[PDB]
Amino acid sequence: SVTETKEHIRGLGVDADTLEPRPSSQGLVGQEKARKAAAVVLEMIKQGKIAGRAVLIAGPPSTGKTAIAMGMAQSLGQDVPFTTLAASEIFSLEMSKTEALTQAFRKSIGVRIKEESEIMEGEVVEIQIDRGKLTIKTTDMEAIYDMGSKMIDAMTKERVMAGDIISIDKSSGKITKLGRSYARTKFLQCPEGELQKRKEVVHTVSLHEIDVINSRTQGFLALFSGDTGEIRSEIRDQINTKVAEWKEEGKAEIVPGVLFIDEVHMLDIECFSYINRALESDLAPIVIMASNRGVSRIRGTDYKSPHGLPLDFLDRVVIINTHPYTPDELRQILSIRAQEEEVDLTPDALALLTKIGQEAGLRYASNLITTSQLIAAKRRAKQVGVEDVQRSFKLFYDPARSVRFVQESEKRLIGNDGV
Amino acid sequence: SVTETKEHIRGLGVDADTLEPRPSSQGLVGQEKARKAAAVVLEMIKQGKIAGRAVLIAGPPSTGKTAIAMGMAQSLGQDVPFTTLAASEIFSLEMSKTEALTQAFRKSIGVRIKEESEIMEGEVVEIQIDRGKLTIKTTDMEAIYDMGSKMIDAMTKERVMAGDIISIDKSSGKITKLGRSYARTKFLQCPEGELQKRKEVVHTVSLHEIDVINSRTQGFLALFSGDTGEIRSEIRDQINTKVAEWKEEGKAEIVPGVLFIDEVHMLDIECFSYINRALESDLAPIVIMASNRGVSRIRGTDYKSPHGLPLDFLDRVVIINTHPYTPDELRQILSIRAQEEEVDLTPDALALLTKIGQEAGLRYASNLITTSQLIAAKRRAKQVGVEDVQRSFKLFYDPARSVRFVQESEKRLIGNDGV
Amino acid sequence: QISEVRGNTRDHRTAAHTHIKGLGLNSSGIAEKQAAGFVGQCAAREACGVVVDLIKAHKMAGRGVLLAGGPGTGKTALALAISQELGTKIPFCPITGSEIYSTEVKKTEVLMENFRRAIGLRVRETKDVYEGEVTEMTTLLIGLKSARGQKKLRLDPSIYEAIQKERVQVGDVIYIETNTGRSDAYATEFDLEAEEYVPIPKGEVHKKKEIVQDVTLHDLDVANARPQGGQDIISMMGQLMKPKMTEITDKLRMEINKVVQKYINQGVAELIPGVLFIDEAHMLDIECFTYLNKALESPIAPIVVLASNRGIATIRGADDLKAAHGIPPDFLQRLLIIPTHPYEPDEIRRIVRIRAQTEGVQLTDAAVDRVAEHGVRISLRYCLQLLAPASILARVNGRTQVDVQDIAEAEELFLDARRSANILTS
Amino acid sequence: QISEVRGNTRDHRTAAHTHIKGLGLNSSGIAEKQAAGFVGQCAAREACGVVVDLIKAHKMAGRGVLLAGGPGTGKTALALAISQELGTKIPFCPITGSEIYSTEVKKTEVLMENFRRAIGLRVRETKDVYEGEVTEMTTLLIGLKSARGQKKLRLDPSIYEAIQKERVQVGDVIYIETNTGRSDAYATEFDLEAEEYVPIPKGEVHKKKEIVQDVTLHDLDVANARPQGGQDIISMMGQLMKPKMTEITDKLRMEINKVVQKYINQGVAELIPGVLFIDEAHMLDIECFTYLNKALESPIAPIVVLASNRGIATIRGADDLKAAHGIPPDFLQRLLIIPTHPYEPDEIRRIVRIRAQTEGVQLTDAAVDRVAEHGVRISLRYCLQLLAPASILARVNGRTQVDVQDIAEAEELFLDARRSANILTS
Amino acid sequence: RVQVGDVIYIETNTGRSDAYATEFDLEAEEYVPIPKGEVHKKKEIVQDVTLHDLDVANARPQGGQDIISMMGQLMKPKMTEITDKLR
Ligand SMILES: Nc1ncnc2c1ncn2[C@@H]1O[C@H](COP(=O)(O)OP(=O)(O)O)[C@@H](O)[C@H]1O
Ligand SMILES: Nc1ncnc2c1ncn2[C@@H]1O[C@H](COP(=O)(O)OP(=O)(O)O)[C@@H](O)[C@H]1O
Repeated sequence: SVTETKEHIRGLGVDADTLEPRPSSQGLVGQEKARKAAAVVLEMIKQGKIAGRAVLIAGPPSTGKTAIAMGMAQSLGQDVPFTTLAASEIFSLEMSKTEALTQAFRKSIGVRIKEESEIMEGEVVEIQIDRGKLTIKTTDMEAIYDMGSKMIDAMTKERVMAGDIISIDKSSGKITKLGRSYARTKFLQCPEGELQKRKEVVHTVSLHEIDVINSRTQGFLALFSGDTGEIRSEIRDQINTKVAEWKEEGKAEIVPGVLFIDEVHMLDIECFSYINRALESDLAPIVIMASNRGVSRIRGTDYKSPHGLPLDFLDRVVIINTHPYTPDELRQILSIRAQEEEVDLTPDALALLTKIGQEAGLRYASNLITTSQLIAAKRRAKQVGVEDVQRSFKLFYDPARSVRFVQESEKRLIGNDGV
Repeated sequence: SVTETKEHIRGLGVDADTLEPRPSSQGLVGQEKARKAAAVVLEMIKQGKIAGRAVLIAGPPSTGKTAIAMGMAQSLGQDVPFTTLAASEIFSLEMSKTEALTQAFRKSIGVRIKEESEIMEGEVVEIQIDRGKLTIKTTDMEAIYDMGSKMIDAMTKERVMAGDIISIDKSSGKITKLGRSYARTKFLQCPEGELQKRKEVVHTVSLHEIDVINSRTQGFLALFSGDTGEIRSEIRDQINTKVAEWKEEGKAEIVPGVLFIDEVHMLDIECFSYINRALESDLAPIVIMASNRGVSRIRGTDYKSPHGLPLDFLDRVVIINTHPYTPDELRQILSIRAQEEEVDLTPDALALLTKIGQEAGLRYASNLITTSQLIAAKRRAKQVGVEDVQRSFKLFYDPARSVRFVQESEKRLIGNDGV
Repeated sequence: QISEVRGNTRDHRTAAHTHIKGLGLNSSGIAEKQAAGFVGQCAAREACGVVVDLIKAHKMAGRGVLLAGGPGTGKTALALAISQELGTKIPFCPITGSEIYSTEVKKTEVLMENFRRAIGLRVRETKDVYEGEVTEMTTLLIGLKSARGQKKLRLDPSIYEAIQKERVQVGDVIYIETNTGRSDAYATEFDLEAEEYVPIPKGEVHKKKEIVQDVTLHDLDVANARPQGGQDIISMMGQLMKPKMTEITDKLRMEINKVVQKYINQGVAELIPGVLFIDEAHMLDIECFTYLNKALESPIAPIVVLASNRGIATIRGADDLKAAHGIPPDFLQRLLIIPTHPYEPDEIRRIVRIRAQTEGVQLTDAAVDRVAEHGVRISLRYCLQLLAPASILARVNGRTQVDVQDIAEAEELFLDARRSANILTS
Repeated sequence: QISEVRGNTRDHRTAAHTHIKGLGLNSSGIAEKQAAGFVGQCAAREACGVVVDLIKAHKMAGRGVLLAGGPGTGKTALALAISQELGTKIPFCPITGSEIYSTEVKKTEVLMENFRRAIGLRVRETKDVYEGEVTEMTTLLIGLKSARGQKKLRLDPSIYEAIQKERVQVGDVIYIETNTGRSDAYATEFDLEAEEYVPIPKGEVHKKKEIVQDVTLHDLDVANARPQGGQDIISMMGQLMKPKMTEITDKLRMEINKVVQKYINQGVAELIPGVLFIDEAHMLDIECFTYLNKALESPIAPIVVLASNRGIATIRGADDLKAAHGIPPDFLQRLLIIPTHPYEPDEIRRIVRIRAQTEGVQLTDAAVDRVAEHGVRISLRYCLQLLAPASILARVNGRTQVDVQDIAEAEELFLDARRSANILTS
Repeated sequence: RVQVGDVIYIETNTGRSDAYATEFDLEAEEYVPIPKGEVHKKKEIVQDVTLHDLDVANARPQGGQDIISMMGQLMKPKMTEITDKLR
């Protein structure tokens, strides 16, 4: 079929009228300065003289800068393209730098049209797991449907389960939770009549998805074959002219999304030239970049600057900054990611993970959640305790301990320093 | 049509029999050692065992070494090819290193033949300027002729004006001042009969000009189109065989000219290989090189030598040296370049330009002449005074003051040194 | 190829200089402080005046300008003022040397594109043509028809003998050049094509129209990069459409030049060279400066203004050879170097007021002082950016007029480059 | 392809060694000072003698020579003397390692060209042929005619049966190999072509000519690089004609070798390997020495003499690995290293006298002393150059005999490399 | 395309000159000879011919003689010189 531009966080967590950030509702956690700074940038974008500027989010690793970008993406609205790209992924054998950058940008520009489709609406009954099958009914009929990996993902993302009244677009596979029939959020009543109805609906698809749709479908096991992932220019030219025609006609509307480039210090002068040329088109999305470096080398030259951006670029970008989470914030984040992975922690366990999160970082602390879950399971323990978080901490090292441990083979002292 | 090999200085300014240089007649100014050294080299070339050697002219910037090369070129005679090439111009996207070097050398090798042509001879009446139209007459008729950029150049170069008896080759556009009808140098009488006569004349054209003539004429705005400037080998082969045939027949005679390569320290090992291979042909011109460096790196290798020439090359070259002009010489040079740009200076003004020329160099001092001229004009001043040379000195900086000024943003002391 | 064309200029680049309307100089070439949008910097302005005068006097023989100074100075603004002083609708193409570093285009291929953006074409031709289907052919009276309207003409013998040349009879569709074909109506359903049938000129019998248009060589290029049957996708979604820009070809450019020279020959159009401004000039390499050297020689080329805020830098394309501003000697020789000074706090406060009244955001006198202190601390660039956010933070709690509290929070929400790094370093 | 060919040697390179006529050694292989053009340096000369003897004895199994010493030494001169001692008309190809660095040719493509310059071909065949139109065919008497001249021959039965093989009758144009066709006259205007008609041998009825010629493999290459209908442009204007030299092709070289082997098989020609001398050997890279290693193995290859005035240098093509003279170990192993010494003032004065009497410029005994002191101060190279200018400065005020005043002004008009730099540095 | 001095034609009722050519030009060339040897040409064309006279006249290329009217039938069996396109 196709795929709509819905590919967790609902917003910036900010007062609609004050732009003052409530700490955790949307929910982002902490980073109130950076989130209010984001709200201002958005208000600057929504209408004003921002005029084709990138956004730089600088801060330590495992801050909330990646999440803020999505928080910025949602504030613009659902069905508004949000694509994330690690700057290093631009360098591969699958495709050239120019190609990868084009796909990334075209993934962030959505084409919106009104067309009829077969949408489903009913109350969920059952959902299954494998190494699925959705049972849905109305007041008139019940049905069982089969589905694959891509399908099961979007549903678990939209947080769906038995008792939820949902809406499935058979043409794009877009799931939408309308409400609930009973408790186990909006209390709606079960849909009446036909389970499947043909309705006129708005479809928003990226320029890249359209390119993919009109290309020879990628073969099974594409990754491990030598097959490249570039898109034929003749196909793009075909898609560009038709999208330009639809815009002139009125059939289509262009919806600029958000392109978030992480570890942007990996880009070279040539990459920044492209990003500069792209931002000069009206169709251009909001380019948001994130760096973990204080000062870095400008790749492509022998010049160093803050975050490793060309001095020209830095004069154009809007810089937002993030900071280390407070222990309370870490404790709140890890507790959230624990229930999302379905892990029952002990108050002590969470406390140790928080202390671990301080010492080694949020991502590392997060990794230890699932390993601890399995250790508790091997134990048959009723709940994930501190005894398990400690044992996983001794089994799986973080980067700092790892490099120290490997350096331990060639050591420098017993009574004093030696070399 | 075509263009003859006349593309300011009439000689070395040297005693014809002593080789002792009169200071300024030809006129070059000063550099008497270097000019006498040049005269010896020429006498060595004219007949003897010089045997395919390049000439290196080393000395500080804005000396007379560029002018001496032309002074050497004229001593060989008019209609003897003289081409000047900045070593860095060899590096471009328009053409390869080998191509640029071939054109440069072929620009310095002239093909001389006797053929009939339509030459004009008459007394000039008027000359005009635009953003021209030559009126010429004889004792039998008068005529008005239109002309373009290339034409107006050659005339102003030959120093022509109303009252001059001149000669214009309608086939090559070669202007020749025969004399004068009245005062405003040889006092000749006005030409009689037909204004245009068909005569047998010697035409000397470079191998490159012939190549250009037999190629598709360069399109208008050629520079700003992507058009390359190389010459098709099939065209060269055509020109080479015919020139070889004309030489065998006796129709043509090869006239080796002078190739002057400035800032020769920009050439790499590969460039010096070419220049070495070219000098091994009988048709090879006199290669004259000029460097501003004491010691430089041999580009293409990790070896350093005087002027940046391969140690092999240095053992073959004849080295002439120039020195800083004396204040009197600077004063004489700047006064000459002032009347040539049509600037009326005050004795004080010239004095300050000379002091400026000492401090910042001859080229910089020269630049300040025209800027001062315009400042005096804005003032409506009758003559260019010191008040104008001073104001242009404060407005337009030289390189030394410029780098110091830009360094001024990050300064190193107020009470003492800081860093 | 088409004569009338649209032009999409990159106005993002001169958006921070919308107040600069000129250099603001006296009749005697002396700078007036706080005139034409400028504030102080009188020396650089007066210097530009000499440059503008040298250009108009054609005394600028194969030379260029170099603006040396720090970031906060008025380097780009000065260049813009130069193009303005050089006349009306003069092309201005500002770039940075870092732009020419492209993945799928050579460094000079990029420079050449920009040269075309800085070369304008003033077209001031008036075309008067009486067209339509012929109705009479008789002291020579010829008639013409249009959709709604009919004119009977009075011709001289000279035109009816030039009409004897062109295939013309009654009633066909014809064109008339005042200064210098089967009609659609007679077509039968049985003809189809190939056909000789064309529509009658609708809906005027005359056409004394005046053609007034100014465009750059690049506007012509892009206009003819689309075929009949497609839209202007290049200026709609330029870089995003595909990796490599194959639409603008060499053959296409030389066809433009071939056409451009034709309009000039007919005294219809004059091509007016503008101003090509290149920031971060030290980013160019030797091959780039070799191209620029050739440009400086051409009579029909834009004035080349360079800028740099580096005193000494390695000449790119050379073996660690350092020179003034990163410019090679062979090229630096041809430049009039104009130095730009930093600004006094009172000069900075004035500039901020000018910018704010242009945005235009209203702010207190205390706010202006706070914004200018960042113009001293950091560049004039950074502090000027603080206006937008503070205005938003005001309006949100507005209190529409901006205060010090607003600039205070804005300076904490949006750090400058140097701060952001040194804070992250810790 | 043609047998007889012209050879244009690069005599610019051995112009400074026109006095070197040999090594000047005794019958016992001991060097005589100031003999054969040489002066002192007896050790290197005697060493070369052993090399020349090892070569003639074929004991030089896959080995080469390396001349180690300073600039002023007799390195290039020694190599030239080696080729001379190796026999008559022995090929000598001197080059510098810096030459192989070409823009449009690979480093070894250049070496290979020079190997061909150092491989000679001695052709000593005597061809005797009786040609012309046949007139008689009868103890076998056959007649022949020429432009002016007629011969009646006396043939044996063995040739008239070999003549029975070739298409031969009276009267046709025929060729006769002593040791081992319609005549032009019968052509009618009505025939045209294709034709079988050829001219009668003008203007001799016989041809017992002796072919005596010595040429290098490169002389053959260039000779056949021109087609019938063109001139010898390659040796007229070699490098100047065009950037890339496409005339000499692989197929052309192997056709030469195919022909060269044929002449050898017929005992007509012997190919004589000469001397390939390469200065600045440290300029070669690993890929160059790999080629030279293969060369040293071949029996039909020129003796490879290398020279270097560097004690230790980085092996090019290796990761900053330094070795003796810049030569790799795998190759240095195959070299007999001969060291060249600097010269005493009296040795230098003698050399200058020899050179001056060769130029030949006459100069005083005081002049010789002044020129030799620059042979000590600077190289023997620089001071020897001072002769020409001084001779000119003399002759101009001549006073044709050169004096000290002349060398005095010449040394001030023409500085050496080191002086010119250090003076400019200031 | 007209300027001084080029070779031009004038129709009363209704180009580089050969002189300026240089030996270095060759071709392709824009050079043509000057009209020899009259500066005017008010000539009267008076001729009567059949359609067949035109046919045969153009049956020969520049570089050949009038062989058709010299030895019509004898030159060859089939007369392929006069073609439909030519008529
Ligand atoms: N003298 C001045 N008068 C008014 N505005 C100025 C002046 N100098 C700089 N500006 C403004 O301050 C900002 C500095 O930018 P710009 O001149 O482009 O700096 P750069 O030196 O980096 O090119 C711009 O908004 C510019 O319009
Ligand atoms: N022993 C010698 N006897 C005579 N002439 C010599 C002697 N040694 C060197 N020369 C001459 O001195 C000059 C030095 O050049 P050359 O031998 O080629 O030096 P290099 O060591 O650099 O190869 C040449 O003119 C050479 O003929």
